[PDB]
Amino acid sequence: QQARIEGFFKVI
Amino acid sequence: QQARIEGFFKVI
Amino acid sequence: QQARIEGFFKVI
Amino acid sequence: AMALEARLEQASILKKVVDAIKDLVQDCNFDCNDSGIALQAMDNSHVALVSMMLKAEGFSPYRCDRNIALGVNLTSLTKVLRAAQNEDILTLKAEDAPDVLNLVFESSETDRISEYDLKLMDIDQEHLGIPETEYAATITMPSNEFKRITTDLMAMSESVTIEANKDGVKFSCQGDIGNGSVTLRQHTNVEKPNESIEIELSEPVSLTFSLKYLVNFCKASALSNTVKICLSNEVPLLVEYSLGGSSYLRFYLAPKI
Amino acid sequence: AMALEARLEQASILKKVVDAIKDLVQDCNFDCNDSGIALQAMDNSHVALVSMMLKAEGFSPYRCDRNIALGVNLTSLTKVLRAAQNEDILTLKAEDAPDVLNLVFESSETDRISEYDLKLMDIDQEHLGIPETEYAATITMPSNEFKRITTDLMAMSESVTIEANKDGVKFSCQGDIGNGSVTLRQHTNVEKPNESIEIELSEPVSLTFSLKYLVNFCKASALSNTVKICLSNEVPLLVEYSLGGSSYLRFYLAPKI
Amino acid sequence: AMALEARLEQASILKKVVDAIKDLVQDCNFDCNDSGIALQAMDNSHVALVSMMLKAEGFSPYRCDRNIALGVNLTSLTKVLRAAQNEDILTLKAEDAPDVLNLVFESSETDRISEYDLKLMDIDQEHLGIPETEYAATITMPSNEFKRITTDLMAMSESVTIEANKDGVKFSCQGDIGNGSVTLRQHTNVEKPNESIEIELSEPVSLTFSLKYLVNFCKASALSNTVKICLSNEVPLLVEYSLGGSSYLRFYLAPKI
Ligand code: NA
Ligand code: NA
Ligand code: NA
Ligand code: NA
Ligand code: NA
Ligand code: NA
Repeated sequence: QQARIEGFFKVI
Repeated sequence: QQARIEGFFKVI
Repeated sequence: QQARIEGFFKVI
Repeated sequence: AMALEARLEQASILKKVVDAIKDLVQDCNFDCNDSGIALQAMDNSHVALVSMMLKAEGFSPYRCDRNIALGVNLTSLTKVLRAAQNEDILTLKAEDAPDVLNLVFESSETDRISEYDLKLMDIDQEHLGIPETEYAATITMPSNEFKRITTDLMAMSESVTIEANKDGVKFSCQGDIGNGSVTLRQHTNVEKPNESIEIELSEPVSLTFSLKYLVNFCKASALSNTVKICLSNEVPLLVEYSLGGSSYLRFYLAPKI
Repeated sequence: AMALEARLEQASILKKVVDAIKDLVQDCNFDCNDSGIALQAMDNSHVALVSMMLKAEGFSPYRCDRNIALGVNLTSLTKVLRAAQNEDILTLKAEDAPDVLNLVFESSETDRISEYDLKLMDIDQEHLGIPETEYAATITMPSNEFKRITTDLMAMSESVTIEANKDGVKFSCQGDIGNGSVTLRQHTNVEKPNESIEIELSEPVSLTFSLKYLVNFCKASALSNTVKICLSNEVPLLVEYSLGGSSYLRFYLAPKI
Repeated sequence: AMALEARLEQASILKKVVDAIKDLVQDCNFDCNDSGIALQAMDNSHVALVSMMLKAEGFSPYRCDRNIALGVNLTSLTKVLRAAQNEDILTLKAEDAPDVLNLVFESSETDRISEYDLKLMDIDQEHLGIPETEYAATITMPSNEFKRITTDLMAMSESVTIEANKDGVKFSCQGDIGNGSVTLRQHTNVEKPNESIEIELSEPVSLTFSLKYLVNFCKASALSNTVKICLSNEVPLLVEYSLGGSSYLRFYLAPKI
């Protein structure tokens, strides 16, 4: 299954 | 609105 | 009407 | 010996003329006389007039013994003309009161001759008088530039306002995405005169038009390296492709009101 | 060491051969033996026979230890061959009674090697005997000319009559819009022999064919600069693209009756 | 004097940057500051991150008095940018807290100036931190090669596994029709360095990705003759198009898990 992108980066 | 062409020319 | 191809060739 | 016999050294010109009109005109008469082959037709939607003349001088040779109207469906004609290569010799022949137009295409590449007998149709269309007009403004500009301006503006709007004044000719649009304008100014290019912008201003003028039809007219872009656009209050826009000699393809477009 | 190993210096030829047949043939066997890689298949609609041979001599090198039938869906093969650049080195390998065809493409531009294992299928098709025929007429002509003639005529008709006699070879059609014909005559071009028209007439002949299938055959136009068309009463049309050496791609088309 | 005024000698670069992102991103902010014009946006489906910077140095000249976010629908922007020729001079202007982006295109061919006021939108998107990553493997390769590999593989599979080790970088797929792989190996081309393959291997790595998104990224192929692909366990794929100077367009793609 395809992972979403958000889980790889933190919010500034 | 868009005018028709006929009203600009006379019939020969 | 369109002829089929088979009738023009023999089976080996 | 048929009444009409008209030979083009190259089919290209006729292919290009029909290509420039077929999206606008379903059926029409080609009026053949001593002076050449002419066409006048309103577009399908009666917003524009197409006016064309291929003078006898453009043929090699041209013979028309008596006046002949050739009633033609342009889709049908296109299905035949497609067979002509640009570099083919092309001859049109027709008898008096003809049932068919005879087209012969001679390959310049191999010994191939194509011959078509295109069925004609009866077309009742009244001839319209195009009056002598002194335009408030005219602009001559590169053909492809006009094509791009109109095509690109049409992406953001259905309508374009064309204004001519001392500051040049401006095409402007307002649409959902915002506003756009394209301004052309009097300009001379010495080496490449087709890139010159020649503006003749008698009187400021501003009119609004349908871009769809302007874009359609630009299918004539291949016929001439320059286009002339003529504007006046109370008259249709004239978009003129003057060809070699005194041959022309002209489009007249009714304004929005 | 696999039973089949066949190397092309350039993938181009195989790409072009498959492109020329894939719109006609869904699935087929590639028959591999000492002499080369052959294919015989009826088109999907059983109106035409495709006959192809890539001789061993066209490879560099070619090895086939035992006869191998490679059953292939051509759409599937196309999805693999697309990956080969025209200038790639291409090698086909297959084991005895294979489950896959192994294709390796080597870039000539950078250090890239593509390798595919294409699943084969079981194809039961009987081999047809192509008899020795002395044709009433043959014409050799430029390939692209034949492509244009057939494609352009197809715009006005589904059928074309082909007549060969002392006055040349005429393709003629009759449709809604009128009649069309294209006549080719015996012709020699000294500088550009591919533009020559060579007609061998044993006996006048006239037959009618489906233009759709002729147009399909012209997907082979890139393989050969000339095409040979062979006509005889009571036999299919032969449209022949003779390739380098004794390799060929041939199409046989049943007439209308 | 507006807050932002940024001039490109040629519109081409901006046309190409937007063309490379518009199929992925519906709307986004262009963040303008002293350093240049930047963009960060997730793709519509939240599988990828687009990260772009056009440095001030790429403009001639560049002025940005205060930080400006320009919220733009890329379809709308495309309808305006289409009007710019590649060789037009292009200037972006915007006021503080702007309602429109002002775009002016100056023809280098004739005296034509296009001017657009593109309506902006309010875009609330949080800025994501892109961390410092030491990749297990990177490969620099010709851009168009990467485009073909991904596009051609996508014909047989939705997914591609990318493995980097001592034997090179392999792209492999398994689909209905069979298996495919493409292997790139460390390679130097002296005359044509863009055809070199430069592999930096810290640690073997293998990850699987959606080919659809890789193909989308390759819409950036025209921006740079080489592409750099960076792989590490636990991080997105980085596909990097480094431009002139320190400008870049980068795509980060989440793996399949
Ligand atoms: Na044509
Ligand atoms: Na000037
Ligand atoms: Na390809
Ligand atoms: Na001759
Ligand atoms: Na454009
Ligand atoms: Na090397």
